Amino acid sequence: MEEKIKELEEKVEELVKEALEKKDPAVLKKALVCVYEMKKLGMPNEKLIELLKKLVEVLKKLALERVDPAVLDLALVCVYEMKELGMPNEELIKLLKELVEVLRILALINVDPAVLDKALVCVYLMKELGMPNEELIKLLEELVEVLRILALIRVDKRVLDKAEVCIEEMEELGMPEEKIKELREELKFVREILDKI
Amino acid sequence: MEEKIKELEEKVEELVKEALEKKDPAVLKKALVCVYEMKKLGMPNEKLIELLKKLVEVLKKLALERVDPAVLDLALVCVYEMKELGMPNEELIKLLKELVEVLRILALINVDPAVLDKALVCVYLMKELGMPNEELIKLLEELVEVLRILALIRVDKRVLDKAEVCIEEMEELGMPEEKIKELREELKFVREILDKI
Amino acid sequence: MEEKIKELEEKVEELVKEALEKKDPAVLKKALVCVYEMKKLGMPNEKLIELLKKLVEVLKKLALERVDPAVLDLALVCVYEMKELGMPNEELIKLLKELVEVLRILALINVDPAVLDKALVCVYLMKELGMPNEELIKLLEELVEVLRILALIRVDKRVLDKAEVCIEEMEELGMPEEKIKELREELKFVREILDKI
Amino acid sequence: MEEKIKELEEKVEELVKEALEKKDPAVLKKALVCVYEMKKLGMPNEKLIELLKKLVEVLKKLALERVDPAVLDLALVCVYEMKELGMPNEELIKLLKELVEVLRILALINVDPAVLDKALVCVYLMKELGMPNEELIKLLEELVEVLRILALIRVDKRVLDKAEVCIEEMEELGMPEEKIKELREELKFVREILDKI
Amino acid sequence: MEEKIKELEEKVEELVKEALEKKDPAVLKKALVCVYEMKKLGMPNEKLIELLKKLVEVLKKLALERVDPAVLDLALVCVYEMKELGMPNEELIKLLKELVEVLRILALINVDPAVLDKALVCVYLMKELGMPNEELIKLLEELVEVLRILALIRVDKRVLDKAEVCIEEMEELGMPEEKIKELREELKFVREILDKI
Amino acid sequence: MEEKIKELEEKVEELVKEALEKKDPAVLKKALVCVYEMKKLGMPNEKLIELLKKLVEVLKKLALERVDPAVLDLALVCVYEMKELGMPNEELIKLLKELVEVLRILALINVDPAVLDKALVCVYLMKELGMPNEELIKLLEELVEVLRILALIRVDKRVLDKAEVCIEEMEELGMPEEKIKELREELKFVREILDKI
Repeated sequence: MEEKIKELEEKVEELVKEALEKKDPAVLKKALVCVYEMKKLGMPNEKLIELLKKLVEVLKKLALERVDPAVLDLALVCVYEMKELGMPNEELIKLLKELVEVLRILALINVDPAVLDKALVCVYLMKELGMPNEELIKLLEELVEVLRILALIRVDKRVLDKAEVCIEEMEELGMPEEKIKELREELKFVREILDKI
Repeated sequence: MEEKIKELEEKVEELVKEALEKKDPAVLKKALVCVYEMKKLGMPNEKLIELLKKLVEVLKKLALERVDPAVLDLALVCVYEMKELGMPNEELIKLLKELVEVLRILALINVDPAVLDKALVCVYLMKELGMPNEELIKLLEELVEVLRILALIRVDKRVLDKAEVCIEEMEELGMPEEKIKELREELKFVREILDKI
Repeated sequence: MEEKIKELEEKVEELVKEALEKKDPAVLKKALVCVYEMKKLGMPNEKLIELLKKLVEVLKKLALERVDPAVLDLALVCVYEMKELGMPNEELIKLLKELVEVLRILALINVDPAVLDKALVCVYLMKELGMPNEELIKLLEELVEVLRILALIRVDKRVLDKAEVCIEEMEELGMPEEKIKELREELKFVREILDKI
Repeated sequence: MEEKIKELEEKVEELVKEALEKKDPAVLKKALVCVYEMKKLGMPNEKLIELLKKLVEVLKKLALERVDPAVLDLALVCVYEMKELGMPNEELIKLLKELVEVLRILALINVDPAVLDKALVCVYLMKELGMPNEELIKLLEELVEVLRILALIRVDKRVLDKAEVCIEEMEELGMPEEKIKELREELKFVREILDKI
Repeated sequence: MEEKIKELEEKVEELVKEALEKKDPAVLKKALVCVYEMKKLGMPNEKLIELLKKLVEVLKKLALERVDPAVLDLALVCVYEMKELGMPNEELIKLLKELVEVLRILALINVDPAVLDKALVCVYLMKELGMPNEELIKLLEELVEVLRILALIRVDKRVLDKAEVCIEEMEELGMPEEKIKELREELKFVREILDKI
Repeated sequence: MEEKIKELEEKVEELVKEALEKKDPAVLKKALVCVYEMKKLGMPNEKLIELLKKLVEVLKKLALERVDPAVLDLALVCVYEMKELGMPNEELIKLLKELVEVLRILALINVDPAVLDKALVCVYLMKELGMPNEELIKLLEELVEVLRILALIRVDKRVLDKAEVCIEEMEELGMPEEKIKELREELKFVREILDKI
């Protein structure tokens, strides 16, 4: 067995090197096939976690350097693979904070609200795993920001309701109602412009 | 007769050797046409079964080494051809276990729930052919898992209802009610997340 | 006159030789135009029937060596041309029995139920022309087989209703009710699986 | 003036020779643009009629030698241009018989019922201009045949209703009622088949 | 500043000479951008009207020498630009007569009614700018002609109602009622044929 | 830190230099990624505002020299980046006047009503930032003009309703009614033309 495992690590290594030059996730799909083969053979769970890291920490670069959200969907399923292998909860929370930030930047520059839905499900996953409350308030305020901006750049009334649901999450978590009211006013102001269109 | 049969075997052989380098099921389609011609020519039923194994096995490799679902549809047909030629029930249950265990990995890595329906069809086929109750529950737990994951990776409420249906098949198959309620609570949690959207 | 007739036979045979190498029906479409021109010139009706055979018996080979079913639509039209020219009803039934077989192999290998409707139309045309009942039972049984298999590969409830209609044709031919009940049981079993989906 | 007129005739000639080698109506669209300039320059109306004839009698060759219907739409336009220029009624009736007599063979070989509507329009145009009554009935019987054949090759009930309306034109034009009942029986037979589908 | 002004005239010249040989309007879009820059630089209004004439009198020639309608949309815009800069009403009416004629020819040679709406808009614009009722009637009779022809060639009931509205404009402009009755009879004859569809 | 900041400034400016020659926004998207990296590295706010200016003042020239509107969407995002980053309100009003003054040309030369919505939201942003009444009213008259022109160049009722809403913004913001009544009469004339269609 261990010969194949080393050869599959070599495939993952060769494919990382090639993928960074080709800028395409298909090269890393082959690498995940090899990761799942190593898992099927049986391998140290920590080595499988670090192999998964050695892909997540390359998928970000690929997703940025060729602006594309779909590359991150493959990354997200590998986060649940590290969950199932027993990566520590603090490390999951670290990784998820980090991936939320590449969604946040990519959703802005590509001008697309649908990509933010990944961020919302990741924020609820960190609510499940127990990230500190002020840090949820931060990512919800931030994602309310990118929803607000995209609702102005592209005309669609629905985008503001998602932000209002995220305001109710900050209300449910507890925050000074002065901030809540400020945010509400901004969203209803943007609605009063989209009402015209 | 026998010369055409041998020349059709030689065609299957060379088409297989081409297909693995070419990476396309279009090559294997002509090989399967030639398998049907050898059926019409009355080649021995066991030889057809073995040639069909020596296409199912190549379809698995092709489907993995360039990821899409469609290649497997030929394998699903060829399983019923082996049923009809009289391959033993134990060998059908073997290949159906094995092929479900390629649907599962490809559904994850390509991020698509639609392929999972074929796995459910194959589960009910192994129910028809008499797989043991625990082993049916095992694939139903697994496919409930890949449904749960794709219901988180993309927003669509319907995916969880198919999972709920499959939990009720494990209930029909006598799974412990404590495990049923654990699984249910997870799916209702994912529905409460999708209710936001 | 006869110079144009020979030149059209030359066009037909040289385009046949070309088409087999190029693998496309568009080469034969020009030959079929040249066949209609030979009809317009009053070429003997038997010579025209034989020229139509010399296309039908090449259309099937093209339609196997590449898998697309649209090539057969010319064959179907040319069967009615031989009907109009007065080819014997027994020989129509022979050509139709032959053509119905290529429809089966493309339905299966292309994994597509929509082509089978053409087989149902041809079964009813042999009902019109007077095939012996037990041979309709064969084709009807076998076609409900391909319908049953594609209802498992491709998930759509409607396919089984065509199969029920074709069981009612076997019941209209008076086939023993033991077979009807077996076929029905297998179909409501497949419906009960598709009811899940 | 006459220099431009002759250079436009030369353009028509050069474009006709080019079109027949290139096999594309866009070369002839250019020639018709030039004919419309020659028409605005007020050259002899009979020369314009013969120039339009020398495009109609090349559009048909193009439309056969590669099969698509849209080439004929130019021809049908130029028929009304020749009507307006005052071409004798028997030439219109002759050319329109000829175009009906290309719509048939192209509608058959492309297996497309939708083109036949242009034929029915040209039938009613020859009803306006007058034709010997049995010749309308011949073209209506023929088009009722291509409608019947395409109602078998394409599964769609609607095609038989157009044919029924056309039978009622043969009824209005007074072919004997036994022949009408033969046509009707054949069409309700095809409807009883398409009722299954 | 005058250096940029003459350089923008030279850019118009260069891009015109390129466009007219290359045959694509995208080259003239840049020349118009340079015209709008010269307007912003306060180039004299009559020079700008002549520069605009020196593009309209090339858009038409491009739009004939390869046949598509969209090239004329620029010209329709630039006419209102010339209106704003103070082109004489007689120059507008002349030029709009000229452009309406290229819509009329292009609507025949390419089998499409949708372009004729732009001609109807220009008719109402010359109604606003004060063309005589008799000349409006001339264009309305012509556009009723091309509507009638396309209604027959490429069957759709709806096209004919626009022509009825345009007959009511000739009635409003004042036309001898026997002519209105002739046109109505021809148009209802065309509807009675479009009932056979 | 400062080495990465200088390298990111160099990576911006060298992509900008080639973006102008290549003529595509995908080059500048990578430069804007590197701008967000320089904010992440804490480069001083006034240098980041300068870089955002340097980028916007190249986005416009690209969006003119190739005529498509989507390039401006980045510019709108970077304007809100400068808002948040703390560029003074009067020079936001300057940049927003300047950017509206490319939409107003690009909407005409590549005929499209839909882009004007991006201008209307920027007008209401300059309302929020407090540009003077008569300067908004000028842009609203101008955009009511481009809405008027496109409502004539292509048929759609809705374009006039946006313009009516915008005229009522001028009534709210304060302008005498003779302008309102003139504008209304013109828009009602365009509705009366579109009522024909």
